[PDB]
Amino acid sequence: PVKDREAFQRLNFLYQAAHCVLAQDPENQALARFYCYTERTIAKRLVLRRDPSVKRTLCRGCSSLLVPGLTCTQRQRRCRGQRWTVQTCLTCQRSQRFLNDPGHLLWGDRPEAQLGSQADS
Amino acid sequence: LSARQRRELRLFDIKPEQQRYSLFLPLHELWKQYIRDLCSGLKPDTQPQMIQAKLLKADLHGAIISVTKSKCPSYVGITGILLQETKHIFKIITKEDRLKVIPKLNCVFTVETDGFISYIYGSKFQLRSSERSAKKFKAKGTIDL
Amino acid sequence: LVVKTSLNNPYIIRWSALESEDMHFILQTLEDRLKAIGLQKIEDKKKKNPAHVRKQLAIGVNEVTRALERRELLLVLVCKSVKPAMITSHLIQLSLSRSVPACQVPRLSERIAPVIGLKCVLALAFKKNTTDFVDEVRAIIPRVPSLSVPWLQDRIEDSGENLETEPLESQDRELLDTSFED
RNA sequence: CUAGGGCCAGAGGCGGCCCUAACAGGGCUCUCCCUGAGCUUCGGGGAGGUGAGUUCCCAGAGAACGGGGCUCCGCGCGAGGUCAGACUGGGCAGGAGAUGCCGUGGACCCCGCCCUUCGGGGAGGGGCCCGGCGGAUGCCUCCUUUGCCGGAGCUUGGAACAGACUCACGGCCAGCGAAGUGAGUUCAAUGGCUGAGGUGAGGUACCCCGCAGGGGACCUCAUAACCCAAUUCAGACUACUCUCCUCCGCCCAUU
RNA sequence: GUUUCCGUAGUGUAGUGGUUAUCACGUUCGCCUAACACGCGAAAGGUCCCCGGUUCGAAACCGGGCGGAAAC
Ligand SMILES: [Zn+2]
Repeated sequence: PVKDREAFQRLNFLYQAAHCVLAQDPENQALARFYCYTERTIAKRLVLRRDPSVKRTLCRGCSSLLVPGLTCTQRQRRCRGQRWTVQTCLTCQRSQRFLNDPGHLLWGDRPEAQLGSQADS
Repeated sequence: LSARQRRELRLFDIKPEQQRYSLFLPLHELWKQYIRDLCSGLKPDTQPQMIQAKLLKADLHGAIISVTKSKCPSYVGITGILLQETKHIFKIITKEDRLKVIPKLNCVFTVETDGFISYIYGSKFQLRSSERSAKKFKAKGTIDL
Repeated sequence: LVVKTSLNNPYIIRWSALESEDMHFILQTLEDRLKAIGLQKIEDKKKKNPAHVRKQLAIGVNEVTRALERRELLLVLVCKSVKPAMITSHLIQLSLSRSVPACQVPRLSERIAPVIGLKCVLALAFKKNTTDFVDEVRAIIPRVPSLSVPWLQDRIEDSGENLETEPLESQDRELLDTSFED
């Protein structure tokens, strides 16, 4: 994390720059796609382990980081057993499965909330 | 995965060309606070060799440029901030709405910081700028301009 | 020592203010209006043997998510009964364009049961364009607190950025999970 | 000494096709991946078969399989009530989505037409998944639950009918010291000079043809860079501009 | 003409059958001595010859371009 510390600033800058385009003018999303495509490529070559909370919004088909949150369809339904929150865009038509349930809040606090109590300085 | 990401293109359209270029200033304002958060020392005497070395791998998206030298006389003197950045071209948008494409073939760009001015010779800086931050910027040749 | 530096950015988009003195009696005001006008909602569904049915009461999660898309001025009421509800309720915060996302955390689960209705509804909303239902509820909308979103722009040409790098340690999960593969 | 050949084990042979004894050759074409300033029906680069093996740490049910974590389900097994539909009575499921509908999505099951009569190829339907739109009843008729067995899902991650790479798709056997290469040197010859042309710019007090135009004559200048034969030839790859042909991009200016 | 091998702090060289850059010499400092040669610890010092490509990540694997070296 000496030389790799510089690399963290170059990833969240292009992530935030795609939000500034869509905050001022929506329905023209070519800047939000390229800023996410450059963000994924730097993390692909310079290997970094990003959080699954942000990465589940990037919509790993090609690139859309903010587009399914305000334009596309994200709903709840029950396919076979437990209910699933299906995140599907309108460009590559790929889906991401995420189950929402009170029986597995202990496992729902396992990837994200366990690092909030164990990652010490 | 190759043609499926390239169905229409990731290219612009006709309607985002007229998005009132002064509204692209918070993209430049985001970049302006980004450089102050990168080195965090500017004023008294803080290593001008370090400033030109950290901008080698820095993502310069949304930065002001002005062509002071180019092999074409028509390319020299175009000001504006950039939006895309491809292999050996990068698309800029200028004053009152019109976009222009200037290639990175043999030219230099002038980037104005708060208290610094850095020239970027566009003949060595190419080859998919996401990979520019990764690796392989070595010492080769001169830039005869 | 196995320490992996992980860029972890859950930038906390906070909800409205937790004014328990203010957000308690306005829910009792909603019970005074939904009962005095009429309770013919269950009488048309069950048909225990039509003007109250004409409302577009967005009942459920997926009727609220389709409501805020096109062009609708409405009010959003979200409770917190699920602990991983931030996956679901992120659309309430992020779709702030023309609505007010009210979030009654401790009491809204106890507001469906006394009303003659159905089981525990998570997301409650209603479309009331070009129809005067209750003029007093429309006065509570500037009275409930709004939430600012620094995720996109927060309405001012001034960005909010941070550097949240949480280094993941393998020795912490070695004592919790105790999983070994050789 | 015809290697358009034989021998031992094999029986497998690199998408298909075509040209060549010049098969780490070229061309046509299909699919996929990587990638580029011609939205892209585009240019460039790489990979296609089968079998075996490998694929960091962490997270994750799982990175070969199985076991083990937890939920859901009953052509299975066991117990209790038997008070086995009463005013459709009883119980379960349901906005935390029941029911219904849509589809050039499936490498899923079945009916099944035609090419065919080995794997199979395409049109169409049902069931089961996938995804989308739209929101209220639906299920069973002695009943309910635990345990066991089977089936399905599982917020990870660069990746989970995978992809990438390595290895293997045979082994082995055949030469002549005799003069002199449209350059033939080997302590390693040879792309020379001058003058006149060609083509590519520029000019005319010059001539002819008479359509303002064109041709001829004369004068000035560019003709290179990369590089060197050593037995020879075909092909691939790489280093190139005095030049010509094809395909375009960017920006300036004009209408 | 012919064949194989090599390029790694300043030199000589390992290493890796792909995710970390180091051992010996020398320098600096430290240990030690009235001040020392040895022993010993530690630090400064990286275009891992160059580009492309494969892969999640090439000092490495592959392809090309040079370079260097061993001998008839
Ligand atoms: Zn998409």
